[PDB]
Amino acid sequence: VDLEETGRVLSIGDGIARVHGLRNVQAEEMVEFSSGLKGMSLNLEPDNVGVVVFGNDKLIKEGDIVKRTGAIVDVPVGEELLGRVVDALGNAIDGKGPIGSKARRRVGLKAPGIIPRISVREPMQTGIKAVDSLVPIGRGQRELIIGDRQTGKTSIAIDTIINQKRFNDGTDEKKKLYCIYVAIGQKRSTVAQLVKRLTDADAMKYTIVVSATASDAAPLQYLAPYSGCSMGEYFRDNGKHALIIYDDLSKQAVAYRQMSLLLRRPPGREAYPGDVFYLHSRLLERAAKMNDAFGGGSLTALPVIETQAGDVSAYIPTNVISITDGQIFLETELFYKGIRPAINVGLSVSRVGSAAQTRAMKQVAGTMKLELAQYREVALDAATQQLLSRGVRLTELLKQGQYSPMAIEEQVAVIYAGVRGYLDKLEPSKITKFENAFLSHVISQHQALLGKIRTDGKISEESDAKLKEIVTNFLAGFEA
Amino acid sequence: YFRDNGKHALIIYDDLSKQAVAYRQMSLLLRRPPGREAYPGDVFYLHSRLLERAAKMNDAFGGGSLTALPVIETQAGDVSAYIPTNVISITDGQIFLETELFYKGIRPAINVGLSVSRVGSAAQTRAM
Amino acid sequence: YFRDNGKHALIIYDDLSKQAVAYRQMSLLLRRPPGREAYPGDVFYLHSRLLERAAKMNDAFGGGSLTALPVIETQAGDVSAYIPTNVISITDGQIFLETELFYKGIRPAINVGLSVSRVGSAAQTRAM
Amino acid sequence: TTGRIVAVIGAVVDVQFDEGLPPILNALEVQGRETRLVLEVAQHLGESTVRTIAMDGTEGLVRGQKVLDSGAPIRIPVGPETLGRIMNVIGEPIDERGPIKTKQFAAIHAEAPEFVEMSVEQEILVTGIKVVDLLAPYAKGGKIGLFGGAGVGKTVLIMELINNVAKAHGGYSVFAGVGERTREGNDLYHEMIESGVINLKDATSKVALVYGQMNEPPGARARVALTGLTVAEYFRDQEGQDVLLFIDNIFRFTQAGSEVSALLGRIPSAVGYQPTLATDMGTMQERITTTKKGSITSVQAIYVPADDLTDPAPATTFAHLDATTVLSRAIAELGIYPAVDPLDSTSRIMDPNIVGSEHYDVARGVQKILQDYKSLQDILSEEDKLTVSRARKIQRFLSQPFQVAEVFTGHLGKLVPLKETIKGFQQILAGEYDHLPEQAFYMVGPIEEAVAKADKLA
Amino acid sequence: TTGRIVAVIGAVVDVQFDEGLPPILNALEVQGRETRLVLEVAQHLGESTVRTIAMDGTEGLVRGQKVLDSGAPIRIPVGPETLGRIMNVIGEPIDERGPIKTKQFAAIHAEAPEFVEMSVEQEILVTGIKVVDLLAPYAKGGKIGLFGGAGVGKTVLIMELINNVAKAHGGYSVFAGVGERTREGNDLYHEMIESGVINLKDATSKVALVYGQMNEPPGARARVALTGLTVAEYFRDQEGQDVLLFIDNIFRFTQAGSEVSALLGRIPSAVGYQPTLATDMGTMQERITTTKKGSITSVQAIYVPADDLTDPAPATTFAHLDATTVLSRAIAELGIYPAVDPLDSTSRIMDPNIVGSEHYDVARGVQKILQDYKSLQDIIAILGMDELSEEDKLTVSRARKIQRFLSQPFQVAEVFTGHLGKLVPLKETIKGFQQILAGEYDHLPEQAFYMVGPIEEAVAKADKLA
Amino acid sequence: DPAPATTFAHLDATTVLSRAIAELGIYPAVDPLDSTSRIMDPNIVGSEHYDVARGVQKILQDYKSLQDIIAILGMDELSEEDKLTVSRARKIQRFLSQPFQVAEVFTGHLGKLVPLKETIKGFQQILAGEYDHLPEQAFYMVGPIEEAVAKADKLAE
Amino acid sequence: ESTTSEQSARMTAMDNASKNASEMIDKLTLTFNRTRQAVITKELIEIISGAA
Ligand SMILES: Nc1ncnc2c1ncn2[C@@H]1O[C@H](COP(=O)(O)OP(=O)(O)NP(=O)(O)O)[C@@H](O)[C@H]1O
Ligand SMILES: Nc1ncnc2c1ncn2[C@@H]1O[C@H](COP(=O)(O)OP(=O)(O)NP(=O)(O)O)[C@@H](O)[C@H]1O
Ligand SMILES: [Mg+2]
Ligand SMILES: [Mg+2]
Repeated sequence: VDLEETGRVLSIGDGIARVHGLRNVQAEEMVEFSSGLKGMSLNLEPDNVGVVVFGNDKLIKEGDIVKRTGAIVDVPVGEELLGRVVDALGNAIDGKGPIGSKARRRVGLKAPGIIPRISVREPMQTGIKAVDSLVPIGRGQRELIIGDRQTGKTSIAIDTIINQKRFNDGTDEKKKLYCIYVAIGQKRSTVAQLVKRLTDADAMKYTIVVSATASDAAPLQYLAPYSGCSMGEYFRDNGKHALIIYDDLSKQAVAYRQMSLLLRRPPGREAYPGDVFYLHSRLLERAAKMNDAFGGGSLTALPVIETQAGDVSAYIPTNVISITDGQIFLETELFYKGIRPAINVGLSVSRVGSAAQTRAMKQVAGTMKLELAQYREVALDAATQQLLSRGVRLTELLKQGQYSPMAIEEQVAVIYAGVRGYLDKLEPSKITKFENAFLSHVISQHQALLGKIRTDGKISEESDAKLKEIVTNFLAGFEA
Repeated sequence: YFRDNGKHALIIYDDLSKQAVAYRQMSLLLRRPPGREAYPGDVFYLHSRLLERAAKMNDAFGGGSLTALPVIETQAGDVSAYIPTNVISITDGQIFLETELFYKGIRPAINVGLSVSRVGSAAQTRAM
Repeated sequence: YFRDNGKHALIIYDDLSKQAVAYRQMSLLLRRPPGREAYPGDVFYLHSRLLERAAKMNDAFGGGSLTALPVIETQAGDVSAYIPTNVISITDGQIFLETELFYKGIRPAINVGLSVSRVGSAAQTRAM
Repeated sequence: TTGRIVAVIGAVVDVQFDEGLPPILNALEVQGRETRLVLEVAQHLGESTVRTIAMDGTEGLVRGQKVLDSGAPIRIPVGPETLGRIMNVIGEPIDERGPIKTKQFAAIHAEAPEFVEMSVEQEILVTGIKVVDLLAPYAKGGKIGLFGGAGVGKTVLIMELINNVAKAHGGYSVFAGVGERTREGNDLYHEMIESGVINLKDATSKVALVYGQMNEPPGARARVALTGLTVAEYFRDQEGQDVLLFIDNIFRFTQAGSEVSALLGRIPSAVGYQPTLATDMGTMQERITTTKKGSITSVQAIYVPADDLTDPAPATTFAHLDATTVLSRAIAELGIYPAVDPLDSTSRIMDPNIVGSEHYDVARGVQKILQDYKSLQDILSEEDKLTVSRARKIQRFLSQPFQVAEVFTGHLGKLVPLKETIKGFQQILAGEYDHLPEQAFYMVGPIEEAVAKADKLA
Repeated sequence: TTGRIVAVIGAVVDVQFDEGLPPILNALEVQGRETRLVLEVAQHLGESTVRTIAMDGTEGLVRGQKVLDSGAPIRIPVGPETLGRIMNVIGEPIDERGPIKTKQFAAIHAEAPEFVEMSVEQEILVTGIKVVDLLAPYAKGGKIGLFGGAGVGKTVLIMELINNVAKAHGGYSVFAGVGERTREGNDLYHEMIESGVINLKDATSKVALVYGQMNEPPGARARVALTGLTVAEYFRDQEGQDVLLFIDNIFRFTQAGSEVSALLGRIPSAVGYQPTLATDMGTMQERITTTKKGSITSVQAIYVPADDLTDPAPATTFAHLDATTVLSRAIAELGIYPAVDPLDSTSRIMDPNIVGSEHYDVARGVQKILQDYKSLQDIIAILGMDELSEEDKLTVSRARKIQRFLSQPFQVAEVFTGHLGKLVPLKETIKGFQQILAGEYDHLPEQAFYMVGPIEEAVAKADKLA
Repeated sequence: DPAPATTFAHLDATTVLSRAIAELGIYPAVDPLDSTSRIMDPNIVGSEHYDVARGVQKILQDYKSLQDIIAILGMDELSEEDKLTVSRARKIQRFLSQPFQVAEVFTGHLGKLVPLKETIKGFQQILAGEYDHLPEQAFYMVGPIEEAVAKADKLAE
Repeated sequence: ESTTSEQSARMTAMDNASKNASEMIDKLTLTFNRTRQAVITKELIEIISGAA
């Protein structure tokens, strides 16, 4: 009856409801269907409103009443969401009851401009040796994780989340990193197993999981990244630091392509719409480092892209590379050989992370970067015999198991041994075994040196000489 | 007629590619929605309705049979084009012919490695 | 003008690829439905009516002439593409240039085997 | 309420209703026709008209013909009485044995289990087959891609799986023929009768059959996997079982979805597939899972179009698979049955954490020694000769007589418990049986029979 | 007077007017927004209704919402007080430093300089970058394009050029950020404050900044290049001074056009692009030019979708350029930076009558040996170099040394190379490649020629190895 | 392409020309491995005609299949039987070329018309190895096989 | 000495060539299939555009 605040469904059946009335509805306003489903006013036309439906369209019929909410599509945000699993709209799906959040943020809010920002300067530590040394990530940065199916992509993200426990157990809110894991297009079982893993590692308490899975309607999968991002921006704009993982943006793009073809928008490359770049660009631009006048907070993003057969030159892969600040490339061939994490060092890049690396790591990793770059063409004369001998042992130090991300000072200690030449006489096949034996030695015995490196963020001449003696005396002690 | 009266018949459809082209003409001009290669969504259904009618009947229904040998023309050896894919999937097996075998002197130009009969041995005499 | 007044003119169209693009725009915006590569159904006719007007006149009509050198830009050296073969199929021959030859020091970068003249020695002095 | 047909265009039928419209997915019953014609609502077009997809042929239909809204999606018989029977997509018997007399019926469109219903427990579904259990084990609630064409013992593997899961665990099976060739649907049915997995004389049948034959409209072939899923869901959600669901073929499920999307005028996506390719797949696959009540595990025969593994269809399907069974002609021609390639077949639950430490090591040892044997095929020392004879005995101990192939051969078929399999290959790797002959390991069950085959034949 | 919104879909807003209809290109002002929302008239639809393109987000718009006609196209501040400032698409200050109090404004739509206004002056602009200076030299007042796929080196190259050209240049610069990273704008702005090319305390700034990045909706991304151009046009014409114009990235203009075209309901062209791709590009590019009145040396970074140079966007851009630097992912992956394709980068001044026969001969000689190496790739990929004739092995060895000597450490890329940046005089570039071609360094190892400046560094590097 | 593809079924004899062949200076540019005729039947043209035609097609298909292998691995890797089929095939390819009277403005050669009897004999002899000793180019752009012999003598000096 | 060296060197070079051929087969098969898919998609987009 109230044609200004309410309307009636004219037609439904291509993911879009056409609604008569709603004369006062705003562009991109959330509306509510009789069934309890939500929708977004997309198309304002003279005689109807085109509504994108955030659920199954079986639940909408011609004649159904549709109501204004008065609000541009938004989601709950706040600390109340920590420890919770929510759908794309921010409703609890973990059966743990109401979420107390009072504040809300628009999912489509434009990223901060030039002036509110400052260069990324603070380390975002993954606890993964290969990443923190050679592909360092800063707070505010966007770093793409990219590779074929089952190459270890999610595992990078999970270890990074688990890693933050050491800072989050502290009391300094500036050093803390609150996490958001966005599952898009995944199996529900996979997400469940994920939260179980996080819970076991005591990481769930500082993590929000947003989930729009394989059986959720495409508009929910489309929405999920934006919703999670708004939950992240809450931290960014509150002077704190958040990390968001979009797992994965390939499936989101597929969901958007479904919506777009059903809307009969003209397709291009691989039948994707012309705004598929913008879909990802507007999202990832929102990961940012804020200047002190804006509170000094940050949002770091790790979007995930799945390649077909290692082809990074395809449309969606190149789109996201042209957005993010570098990539971590995981390679099937390496994964197959047992190289884990399966990171291709040479093909991986951090465009802005070096300024967000501790001096301690900057030292030993810069020379490892050099010694590996001099190894990627020799892989016998004595001049190249040393370059090969060093490179295989350094490659062994870059191997790492899951679920045990490493303190930066522990990473600096293991890399120190290989770079300074304390592995040269040892055989390549026994390096992995040496490392774990060496690590338990420095932790149990020399906490004073590891603590000092951690605090100072640098290896001074006193620290360098002290560490020289420890590795020498352990190398003589280490037999088999 | 032969199948249902206890007799055995053989039918050759030469060829089903051309039948599909005729149906596509009608569908498009009726403004039915085009798909891959402009064929309609029921083009599989067209050929499956036809080819499923070839059957071996049990003794209870007369014991008669209809055997079908549909013909498909490929373009530059593309056995994965729309219509070939359909009829390959529908049938019980395929005899694949190739141009470079033909001119090599392999006549009939059957690719023995790729050709298949899923009925196989069940259709052979002991001597063969 | 020169052609019909017993004189001889040469005309260069640099280039017809860009003319086809401008014509494609107009046609799409007049809501005439697109064909191959979004070009209008009669993109051939666009160039064929233009190029047919280059002609040699008999003595009755003055004996004059108009010679045309239309230019087509290929992409990745594909002389066998749609619009290129459209225009090759209009003209009395073509001069085909390639980057490979160009950088090898073959300048002018003419591919001999792929270039033709459809008039041949009739257009040459006896000496040549 | 009763509507009227206003349009018929092939397998697409539009129906106008005077009062309340039937929701999308509701089954409509066409009045005044010899057999049963179901129309599934796909869209609300506006002006009181719905667009539907037909489940059978639409010839002979007249504009104005009466159509009844059933009040629900397609509903099919569910229960113990489905076992041994063949039904179609709409739940009608097609085996000429009369009604399927269940005490319950169930809608074929059912939401996948919710997040809270998920089990984090990773469990091996023991098949009792040595090649599978050791090297590429099935996971409860998981999906297994079955690769290989014909002549590689596909159906016998399927029948033995049904036989073994019912025998070892006590769980039943459901076979969904998606785009079933009618000839092969007949063959499978009679082969199942011969093997004993279907019994026509008592209630001991182990499989329920659901057929969507090739000559049926796109709508029927698209929904038949859901019908099979619904039969399986009863045994899980009502009887707490670990159920097996076979889908033959998953590509034909995708293909039928593409055809339906085409017929509804939806613009095709990449390579001509439906724009809803991933959601069509997801809403179906996510119903196959482990819940608190039980699990549905699915073996899905995979066709790879153009042998292109990056093709949207197999690529989208691969996202849902947890394991592969690769049936090989090379393995078959060597006389090893089942003809499962022991190196190509993989499983995500082959992990020292999920399966035992004893399970992982032995399986990794079997993999290494088979790859090293292939390396030494090109070319030996005392260590190399030892690894060659060990691996050849491993190749044979991977073979197995099946219970399903007992009347055909006469050879006693074997179901081998998990720990018996692990310790069998463990005793060969250690060289404990390199004292004994090689061909004593061919076509036997538990290792105790291979010792006895050497004790008898010495 | 006043209009009312009748339809909204993304960037496209239809507005009905009761009295007097705004002409195409007029800026309309949406009433009641917290920040200025401009709609640009694109079409007259009939029935007193116009179709417009929004310059910012359309969320929150309601049918019936009032819209006023400003009586002009988008007009922006132009003049000396744009220097040191950052503006957005509609000429608003976005640097928090208050009003841009220019004495003049200019419409962002202007007609291209006429044929009579063209300059035929062709003078070399030495960059100190070996590949460019040798094979495809830039010209003063010329149009330069930098083609590249995702991550290959476009922005690093444009930043090195700002480092190598702008300081040697005596005039003003304009940088237009078009659909790129906002954080790259933050980096550039603050680095310019640090170096002093932007002075916040004095009127001594030499650079004007205009930004509409990849966080912006497509209307803004489609028009922001015009905003940048307009600023440069003023300095070229009303000051008759040498101007440098840097644009990162001009592809984003065409991509944004594709997004709006889809919303305008046009029948799409090839690859889903707007049917107006070429004319839209022409009307914009023809303004980016030197005239008899003043010089613009323009450098435009050009993104290449899916690395496909035949994509309608980059393919149509080529003919708008006097010099092209085409980057290659394959080359980057081999470790050659800058990742310039030496056989796909061209210049109008690569002419013996312009650069002299010595320059020309060495350039063509380098390209011949590289092409000869290229068309052996088929056989080498299978059988390796050891199967080739002695003659072909010689050409492979020299070509590989030349490939490496074409690489160069950039002052801007020091974190990534690990080497101090190098700038090489033109005469030294000519001499170095001349000597290699002559076989003067046939005895030296290939790696000696990698990541150096002048040829003497390659000699010194080889001496340390053996 | 749908236009030519649909045309094939309307014909009794097909002459397929190829740019790949024209590019080599082989005129007329007839693809000998893609041109067909209803009357290419031993019962119509006789066994001699049919045998020589199929022999020519076989040798050319064998060579075509080898070209790409020998382009990479080299001629010296071929068996004597293979390099004999290579040299004969290349002579056969050339003897299929012919100067047309209407093409004198293009070839610089006088046009030639070859009787069917002479066509059969000529290819028969090449197949039989009767001209293995003659250079390749002797067979290019001539009429009857006697002109190839005469051209070979002229090519000496 | 020569033949022992020559036979080893041929064995070596052919092993590497067969490996290079393998990697090229994979690379070409991937290019083939991307092109295969793109051709189908492009044809369909032209058909849809003409119909709309
Ligand atoms: N560092 C590691 N060491 C050992 N195993 C690992 C490591 N990282 C990952 N894995 C295992 O590798 C498998 C795949 O890793 P996963 O993190 O799921 O990659 P993915 O690319 O996200 N897979 P998907 O999303 O299914 O395509 C899992 O079984 C992990 O347990
Ligand atoms: N000249 C160079 N020397 C060394 N490294 C380089 C060079 N150019 C590019 N790189 C590497 O490539 C990365 C990306 O360079 P950049 O110039 O930003 O590429 P781009 O083509 O502008 N990428 P995008 O804007 O995302 O399409 C840098 O961070 C370096 O790691
Ligand atoms: Mg993952
Ligand atoms: Mg860039």
